[PDB]
Amino acid sequence: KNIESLFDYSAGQFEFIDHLLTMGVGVHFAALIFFLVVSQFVAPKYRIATALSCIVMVSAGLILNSQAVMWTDAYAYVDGSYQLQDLTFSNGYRYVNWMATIPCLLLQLLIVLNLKGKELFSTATWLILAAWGMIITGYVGQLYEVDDIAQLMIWGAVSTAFFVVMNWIVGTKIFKNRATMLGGTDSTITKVFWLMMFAWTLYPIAYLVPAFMNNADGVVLRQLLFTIADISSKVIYGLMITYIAIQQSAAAGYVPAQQALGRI
Ligand SMILES: *C/C=C(C)/C=C/C=C(C)/C=C/C1=C(C)CCCC1(C)C
Ligand SMILES: CCCCCCCCCCCCCCCC
Ligand SMILES: CCCCCCCCCCCCCC
Ligand SMILES: CCCCCCCCC
Ligand SMILES: CCCCCCCCC
Ligand SMILES: CCCCCC
Ligand SMILES: CCCCCC
Repeated sequence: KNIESLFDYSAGQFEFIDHLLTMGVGVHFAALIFFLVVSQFVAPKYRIATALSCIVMVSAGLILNSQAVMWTDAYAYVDGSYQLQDLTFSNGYRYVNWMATIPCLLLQLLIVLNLKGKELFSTATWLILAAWGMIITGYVGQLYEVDDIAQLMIWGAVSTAFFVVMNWIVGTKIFKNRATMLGGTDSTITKVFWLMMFAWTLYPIAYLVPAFMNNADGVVLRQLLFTIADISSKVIYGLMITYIAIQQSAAAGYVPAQQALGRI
């Protein structure tokens, strides 16, 4: 079970969560349109980094819309508060989105990093492997967020071990391949790494909400952190990857990338 199913919610708490999720759908699909449009101004060897953002926007947007539908269908406003009608709302569908979107977010980083060939394939394999372990162990720990907080923290500790290893591999490859990047994007890519580390750390914090704020307000706070983390890790992060791909495109002489930057 999950802590969401434990509480009734005031109209203010319930509708705030609903608007957070609905706004998340709108923001992800709004970025989707932008990424599709701007991808033509990216050189062919970087265009797959922009395509990966489109895939992330589609899958993140569809699953956020599924959760807003489940949120509305699970509770009804009875006797002055929103009460659970159906055992249907699960944050586990976020975990399947994460397993879908995390590899795409990692791959588009490696591409603008100018990883190629054997090093690109092998690095992607280990990063996806480390992400798989982080998601599966975290998903099992999330099963005990109501019944046994101790198991939530023990599985979260193992999941964090995968998280630290994944970031070490990413930081290692950035430090090693920064110099190959054009147009000053070698400076930009490590700030993207800092944003990635800040944004991805918001997820384990929301994961631990049942352990330090197990009430209706903690449920609101958790969806708030997820909303901030999604927009940061997918939309803002994707905009920076796209800027890097366009900047390196223009630096290599790709003409339509140069007009796009001339407008700003
Ligand atoms: C768009 C969604 C993204 C980038 C999700 C990222 C998720 C994580 C970095 C998850 C991290 C976790 C741990 C490090 C420990 C506790 C369990 C997890 C799975 C929440
Ligand atoms: C040419 C670069 C392609 C990069 C794609 C790498 C895919 C490697 C797949 C590794 C298998 C990991 C299985 C974990 C998923 C459950
Ligand atoms: C690129 C170098 C980044 C180094 C960051 C080190 C942060 C260490 C984390 C300590 C725990 C913080 C938990 C919020
Ligand atoms: C937990 C953050 C790991 C950062 C790795 C940096 C490695 C650079 C050589
Ligand atoms: C309640 C509005 C949430 C918007 C979060 C945006 C985060 C950007 C860093
Ligand atoms: C840059 C080579 C294409 C990447 C395929 C995932
Ligand atoms: C070069 C791929 C990194 C290996 C991680 C174990």
